[PDB]
Amino acid sequence: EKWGIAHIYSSYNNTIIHITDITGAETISRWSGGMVVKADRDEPSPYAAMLAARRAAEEALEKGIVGVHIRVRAPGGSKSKTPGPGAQAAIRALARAGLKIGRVEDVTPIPHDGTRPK
Amino acid sequence: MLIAITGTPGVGKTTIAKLLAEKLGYEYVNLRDFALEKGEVEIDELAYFVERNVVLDGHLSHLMPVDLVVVLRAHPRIIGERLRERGYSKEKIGENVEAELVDAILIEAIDEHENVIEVDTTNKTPEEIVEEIIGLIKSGVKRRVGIVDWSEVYDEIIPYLRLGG
Ligand SMILES: Nc1ncnc2c1ncn2[C@@H]1O[C@H](COP(=O)(O)OP(=O)(O)O)[C@@H](O)[C@H]1O
Ligand SMILES: [Mg+2]
Repeated sequence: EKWGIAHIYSSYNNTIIHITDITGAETISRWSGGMVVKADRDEPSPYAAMLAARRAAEEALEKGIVGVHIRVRAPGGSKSKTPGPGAQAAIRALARAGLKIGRVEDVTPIPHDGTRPK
Repeated sequence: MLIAITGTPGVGKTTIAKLLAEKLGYEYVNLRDFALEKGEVEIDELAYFVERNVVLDGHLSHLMPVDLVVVLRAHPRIIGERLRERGYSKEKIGENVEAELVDAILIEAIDEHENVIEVDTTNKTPEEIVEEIIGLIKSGVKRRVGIVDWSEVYDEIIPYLRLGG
C-alpha cells in the first residue's frame, strides 16, 4: 500500500520523470527522454516521454510502489498556451505500466519577480 | 533596433543588459520602471507604451513587440543560489528554479517572436557574454534556440525543487 509521487516535467528539450516517496525526500526512480533515446532530436518526443515513464514505473514497481500521485510541470506559450501531449503521455505510460494513479496536480511554474501582471 | 533581454528572475538580465547598452552604445531601459512611470500591470497597455536603439530589461520583455529577443539562460542551481541571496521564499525560489529547468521563458519567447537568440551564461563573465551576443548580432544571426538542456543537470538542482509531499 506504498504510494509515491511522480514529478513530471515537460521542457523544450526533454521530458523528466522523477518518482519519489510520499515525503519527497527519497528518490525511487529518475528517468529522462535523454536516457532512453539515441538521438538529440528525439529527446523531446512524446514517444521518448512514454519510454522514460515506462522505465521509471518499472523501477518503482520493483521497489514496492503501488501508485503515484502526479505533479506536472508543462509550460506553454504566452500567445498560444499549449503544453503539448508529452506530460499526459508520460502519465498514461505510468498507468499502462501497472501503477495506480492518484491525485493529479498541475504545478507548472510561473517565473516571477519583476513586473507582476494581472 | 529594439532588443529584449529576458529570462528567469536571477539569470542576469539587468547586469547583461546594462553592459550591453554600454558596449553597443544603445540606451538601457528597465521595463519595471517604465511600466510604473507611464502609469499588477497590464501587458497590452505596456506593449502599447513601449511601442530608438534600446536594450530593454525584464522577464516580460519578450512579450513586448521588439526586434530581437535575447533569452538568457543559467544552470538552475545558479538561479537558486542567486534567489536565495535575494531573500525569496523557499516556494518562490523553487518555482523560479523549476521555471528555468523547463525553459518557461524560452517557450514563451519562441511563441511570441521569430528572432530569438538563446545564450547560456553559465561559467561566463558578463564581458564574455556581452561579446558573445555582439558576435552573434554582428554575424548577424536572427535566431538561435535549443542550446541548453537542463534535464541533464537535474540531480544537481534537486535541493532547490519543490518535491515535498
Ligand atoms: N555573468 C555573470 N557572472 C557573475 N555574476 C553574475 C553574472 N550575471 C549576473 N550576475 C550576478 O547575479 C545576480 C543577479 O543578476 P541580475 O542582473 O539582477 O539578474 P536578473 O536581472 O536576471 O534578475 C547579480 O548579483 C549579479 O551580480
Ligand atoms: Mg534585473
